[PDB]
Amino acid sequence: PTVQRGIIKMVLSGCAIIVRGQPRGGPPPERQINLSNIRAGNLARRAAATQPDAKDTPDEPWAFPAREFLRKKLIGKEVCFTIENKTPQGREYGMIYLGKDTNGENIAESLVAEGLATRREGMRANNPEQNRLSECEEQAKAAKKGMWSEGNGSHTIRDLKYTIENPRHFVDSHHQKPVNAIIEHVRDGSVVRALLLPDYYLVTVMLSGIKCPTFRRTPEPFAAEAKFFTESRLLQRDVQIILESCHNQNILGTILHPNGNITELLLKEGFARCVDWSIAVYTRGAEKLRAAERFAKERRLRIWRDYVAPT
Amino acid sequence: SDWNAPAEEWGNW
Ligand SMILES: [Cs+]
Repeated sequence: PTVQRGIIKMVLSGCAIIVRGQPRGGPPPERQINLSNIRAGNLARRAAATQPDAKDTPDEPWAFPAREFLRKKLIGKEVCFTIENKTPQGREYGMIYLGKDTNGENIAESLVAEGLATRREGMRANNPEQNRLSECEEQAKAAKKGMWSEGNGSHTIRDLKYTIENPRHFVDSHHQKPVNAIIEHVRDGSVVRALLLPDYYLVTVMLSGIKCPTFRRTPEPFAAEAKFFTESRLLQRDVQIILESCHNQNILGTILHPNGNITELLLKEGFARCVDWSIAVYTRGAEKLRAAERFAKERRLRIWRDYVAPT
Repeated sequence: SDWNAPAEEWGNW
């Protein structure tokens, strides 16, 4: 029952949670925490290339609303947690609380209270904690919330699309109007995996006009840092994306967020440089990208540490 | 200091 602190990095399938500490040196420590005493639906999965005979399974009913529930409430927030059990194969199980003390909002209870997760069948008698999950579950069944609603719940299953029929047409049809999206993954600083709304397109988006240090089978200078810079700001965040262009299945675009433009930020931090092959498709003024990059180069920041000024 | 976590939180709310 040791309360430890942390910061929500992302929400996983079955409502599992990855928690991190803050940068004290290099990469911040990560912790996958499964929620004890409850069972949430499984998200859609795409078969790994490692297992070629396996195939893509879809969403379980109310699995995606369950993920979205926690994503809206937990992402970027400070939480406290206690580990209840740790299986010999390394998997940790525990309780997650919103706040700084263990009497804050219990995440597991919040899920069950809204019919987004059910109680695990216990053979023994309920502890104090398992009893309230029962109350939350009955209140949810009475109110007919989520999985306790009338019907399949099949409308909560996304028609996930991992490819696009014609990328050029799909991008041009939006006429550079911002698209509601969720940043699901961060490959490196300037390339992300986005879930496009409202038809649930899972696409690869590269930032227009710039390029961050990348990995190739291995990391380049400031690659892991730049990835974290983008991750710590946009991972599983609600954003708007301007579909500016495309090369094959990869979509060139710009990510919009109330806290700022990640493209300008990356440049100003020296985590990225301007590239001329794609700078023409940047619709938010390419001259500002030049200024952001020039700002960093003058101060020899990160990738410009070994920059030699002309003389 | 090249591991820059944001001061202000970038939340969905
Ligand atoms: Cs039902």
